Amino acid sequence: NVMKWKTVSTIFLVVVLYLIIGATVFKALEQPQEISQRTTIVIQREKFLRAHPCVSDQELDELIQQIVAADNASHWDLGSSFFFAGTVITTIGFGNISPRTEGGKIFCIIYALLGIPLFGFLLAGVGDQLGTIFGKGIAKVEDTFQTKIRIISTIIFILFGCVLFVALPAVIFKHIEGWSALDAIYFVVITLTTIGFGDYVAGGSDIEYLDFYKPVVWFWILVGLAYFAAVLSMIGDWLRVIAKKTKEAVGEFRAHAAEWTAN
Amino acid sequence: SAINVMKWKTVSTIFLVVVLYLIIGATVFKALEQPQEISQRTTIVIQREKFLRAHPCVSDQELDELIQQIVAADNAGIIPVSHWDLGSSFFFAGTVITTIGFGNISPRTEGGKIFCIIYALLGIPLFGFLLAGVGDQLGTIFGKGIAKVEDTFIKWQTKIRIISTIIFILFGCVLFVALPAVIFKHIEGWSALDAIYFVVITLTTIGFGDYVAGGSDIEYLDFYKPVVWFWILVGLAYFAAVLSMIGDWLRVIAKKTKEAVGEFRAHAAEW
Ligand SMILES: CS(=O)(=O)Nc1ccc(C(=O)NCc2ccc(Cl)cc2Cl)cc1
Ligand SMILES: CS(=O)(=O)Nc1ccc(C(=O)NCc2ccc(Cl)cc2Cl)cc1
Ligand SMILES: CCCCCCCCCCCC
Ligand SMILES: CCCCCCCCCCCC
Ligand SMILES: CCCCCCCCCCCC
Ligand SMILES: CCCCCCCCCCCC
Ligand SMILES: CCCCCC
Ligand SMILES: [K+]
Ligand SMILES: [K+]
Ligand SMILES: [K+]
Ligand SMILES: [K+]
Ligand SMILES: [K+]
Repeated sequence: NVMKWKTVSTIFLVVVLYLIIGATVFKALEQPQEISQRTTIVIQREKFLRAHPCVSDQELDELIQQIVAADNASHWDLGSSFFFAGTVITTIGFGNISPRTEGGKIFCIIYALLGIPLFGFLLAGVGDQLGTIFGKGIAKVEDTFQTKIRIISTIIFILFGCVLFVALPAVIFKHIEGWSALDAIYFVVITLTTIGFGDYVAGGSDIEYLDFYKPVVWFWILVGLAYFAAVLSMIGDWLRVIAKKTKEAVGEFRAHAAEWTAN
Repeated sequence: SAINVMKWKTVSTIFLVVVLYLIIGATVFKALEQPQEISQRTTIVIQREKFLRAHPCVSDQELDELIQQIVAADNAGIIPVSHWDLGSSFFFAGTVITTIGFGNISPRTEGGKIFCIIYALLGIPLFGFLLAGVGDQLGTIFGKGIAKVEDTFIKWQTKIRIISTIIFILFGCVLFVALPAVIFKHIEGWSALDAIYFVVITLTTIGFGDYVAGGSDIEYLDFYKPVVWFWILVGLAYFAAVLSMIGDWLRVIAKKTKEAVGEFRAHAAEW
């Protein structure tokens, strides 16, 4: 009985609408500075040619072409290739380093298809464990005072969760990495959400520390990822609630509009 | 709590397995990428010397000054067309909510960054429902098709399940990897390997960004990008399943080899 109707259609449109709203807000937020920068870089070239007429346009385009090539590629060392494998199985894939060989690519393909499932188990376990650790913290002392206390518990969850997994590591990145108060939190979310643009990596900037920072960051990821995995899932539940509430509020409006128009 | 010990024992064992898996991976990439790295790290210095010595003009020490300005301008990919125009920003939000995050173009304003955080915090869960719905919808289209082809093989229960999964992977690779990779090769002027490498890096949601179905503004036929969206939307759902299956196989191989080691340890070849 094919009553199994396509509910996806509604969601699809909401997503399409969500992208349109996004695209516009990003255009309005980034296209301005793109222009200012697009002009300041033109002012920098002309400054270069004149301040150093010793290099001509024809010798400048060669320079700029060779550096875009050098762009294509200290790396792949003892530990760099180790984090590369980290961004593969985690799917964060910052991309600051990526294979350039046909073999590295193929191996990355296989290394990922087998790596991501495996890491999922680890992350799954780490989650359940961290989910029980809070199972030793939340319900026990939160019962000191049906769905009314649940809201304080969840607030306690996200609040500390942001402190341990977002606040503190952001503060540490701010000092150690030399990032903005915002840039740090930006990195945390872009990373722990697995987005991983790669615009900010917690290990670029050739080298400053040793032996007490990258291990913490790594295990930060191992646990932070599990934390957002839970967080994102709640936001998914929240949205599911809001959807049905808005579904019933719509039938609410219609009932009155109809019950009114009948007059 | 009697189970809390055993679950912790499995997590710890899996973590250690993960550590070893990273170690074997890093070693294989290092051994296969660092050579070309050093080959290029020396030829780029050869070019600098050819540049510095041919005209070590007063700015010879101010050279790295320039290279810092263009590398910084590189992150914005300056062309010494807008990358935040109507459509490009639309593709950006797509790279955000799908967590592909190619990163080639990312926000630079505090406002852009703060909205991007909120946008992902809300967008990721949202897109998850769509991808689920797409998964289910595509799953029932294979259920309608798997019934026709499993009854032609029922001419003669626990063994036909393998024939079904094979045809899945087969049509899966065909529609979602083979065809699109081909189109990427022709249009994007990519190699046979780069296209598949792209498809895998993209649909596994890793998204290095070294390759992008529109990263270059080349000429882009008027329906190219829409078709690619649909590819992404159904390609991601496909790999979600394939990845989910590979996990099962791992767990099968995992717990089957676990007993094989106890098997081994017990006998030890009669000793
Ligand atoms: C710039 S470099 O690539 O050439 N050098 C390296 C730089 C950093 C790291 C590293 O371990 N960073 C911590 C980390 C670990 C795993 C994951 Cl997924 C994400 C992060 Cl941020 C390794 C090599
Ligand atoms: C380099 S550019 O940014 O300045 N120009 C653009 C380049 C490409 C695209 C585009 O549509 N690519 C297909 C696509 C679509 C959605 C998703 Cl999630 C991923 C992908 Cl690969 C748009 C603008
Ligand atoms: C040009 C053909 C490249 C083939 C690489 C695909 C390897 C897939 C192996 C899957 C093992 C899990
Ligand atoms: C900040 C805006 C939060 C609301 C996001 C849109 C959720 C609407 C769901 C409607 C489901 C039909
Ligand atoms: C920001 C995304 C949309 C904001 C809320 C509007 C959604 C209304 C959907 C109506 C479905 C009944
Ligand atoms: C194949 C990559 C390395 C994993 C193979 C062996 C892992 C540990 C052996 C089993 C331990 C019980
Ligand atoms: C063409 C090879 C595809 C492999 C997907 C499992
Ligand atoms: K994931
Ligand atoms: K991801
Ligand atoms: K990613
Ligand atoms: K990424
Ligand atoms: K990236």
